[PDB]
Amino acid sequence: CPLMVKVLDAVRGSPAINVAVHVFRKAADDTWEPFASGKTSEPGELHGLTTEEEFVEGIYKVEIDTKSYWKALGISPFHEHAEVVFTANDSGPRRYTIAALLSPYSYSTTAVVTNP
Amino acid sequence: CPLMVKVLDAVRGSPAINVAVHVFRKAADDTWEPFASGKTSEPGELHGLTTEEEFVEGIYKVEIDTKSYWKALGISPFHEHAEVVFTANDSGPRRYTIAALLSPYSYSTTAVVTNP
Amino acid sequence: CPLMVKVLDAVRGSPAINVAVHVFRKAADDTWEPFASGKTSEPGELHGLTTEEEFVEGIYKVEIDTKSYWKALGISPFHEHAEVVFTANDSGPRRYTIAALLSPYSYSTTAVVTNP
Amino acid sequence: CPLMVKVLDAVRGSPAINVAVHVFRKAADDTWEPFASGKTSEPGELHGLTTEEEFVEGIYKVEIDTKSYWKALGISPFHEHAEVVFTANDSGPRRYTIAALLSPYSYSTTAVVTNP
Ligand SMILES: O=C(O)c1ccc2nc(-c3cc(Cl)cc(Cl)c3)oc2c1
Ligand SMILES: O=C(O)c1ccc2nc(-c3cc(Cl)cc(Cl)c3)oc2c1
Repeated sequence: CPLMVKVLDAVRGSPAINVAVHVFRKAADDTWEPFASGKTSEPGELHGLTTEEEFVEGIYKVEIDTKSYWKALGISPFHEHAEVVFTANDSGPRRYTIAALLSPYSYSTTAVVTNP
Repeated sequence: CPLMVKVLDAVRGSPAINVAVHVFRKAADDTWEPFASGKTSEPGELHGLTTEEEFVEGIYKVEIDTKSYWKALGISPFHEHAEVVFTANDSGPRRYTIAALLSPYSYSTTAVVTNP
Repeated sequence: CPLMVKVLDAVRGSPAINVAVHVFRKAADDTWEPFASGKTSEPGELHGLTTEEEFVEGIYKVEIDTKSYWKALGISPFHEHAEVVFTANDSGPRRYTIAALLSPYSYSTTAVVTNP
Repeated sequence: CPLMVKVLDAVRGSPAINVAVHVFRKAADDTWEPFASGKTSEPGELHGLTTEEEFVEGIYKVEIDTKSYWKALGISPFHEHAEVVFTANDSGPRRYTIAALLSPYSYSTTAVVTNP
């Protein structure tokens, strides 16, 4: 999979299930174009977002709807969403895991980038 | 100072100095209006962004130009920038510290919301 | 696997390979007894540390030798090691993933706990 | 103040107040000698732990009693405590801030090492 998202919950010590994720690609007119979307499944993972052929060089945005997640557990969170923005495949194709660790008033995000 | 920003470097164990920060407010029309900007000082802080009068309830975005910071150090970074999007709510007096901890392929952010 | 360790590198955006990990269990005389050890493999994972039958209730310590890792890349890190200490299986058997994200002057750790 | 400790709560977006901290120094004989302790104050800080005279090169351990902090809030935590182990080196004047960000199943820590 060229693009995978992994979300974890720091409060419950569990994968973050049913979290909505939207991915955008920057178009030539500098607007964000919709690229792919999905919801995390039971291990907190979102697979199947794109293919190698479609995932060309560009600037991508991964938006994680953290607010809906915390609201469904009763918590009013601080952030509206978590956004990760990066250039992808500018030196050739890579495989990208975007991971996020979520708390109500905090989040962390890292990237694991591997060369197939 | 209802709004302060603090930026730390996880690679060198130092405040992140000379980091550009821009702050935006969501307009009645769905777009981001420039609200305030600055560069972090020696203790990695940015003060004096707004006043109690102007800092009304709303949705705000803090953008931190992480990519120029790592490029200045000779380290190749993943993210184009770090963004923090949140709602500011009147519900007591409230001062906001937005803190960010930076690594080349990872960042963390938290909010410290106190009341004087 | 009842106990799995996952280590990531925040500087290179890669799994942390060949990291030594030592696991201890608190004995009845309040000393730390050696329980298991290993080195992370290519995806940054350490499997095979114990079995369900051997992994009884108790207090466990997972020590990750972060210093040797950073020294082998040329960096003098801040921490001597990263230690995670927790009670395990006190409500029945669980499966535990201990994850760590490493920078030279920082680290993060979380736990994912699942009920088989 | 060559040594300061700061503790933040990621669940409530607040300084972590009344957290017990103990500091240890590694003795010529491989054991941890008590060096200093205290409880965090309102801004989540612990000051006045040592002096420039006493704070000699060595290996130090900072232990943060996270488990009592979460139990006070009615939240079931994973870790028994958070420990930070590091070497203090004479190589310039150096003041150490040890910062920790706390969630029930996760914590992060960083060091801010500056020079006056
Ligand atoms: O690729 C996977 O399977 C995978 C697994 C566990 C993982 N744990 C982390 C993780 C840990 C901390 Cl403390 C902070 C953040 Cl942002 C991430 O990312 C993971 C990725
Ligand atoms: O030295 C201070 O005064 C001071 C202030 C705010 C601070 N916020 C951080 C912080 C942020 C994140 Cl996301 C993760 C971690 Cl571990 C730490 O450390 C601080 C230190």
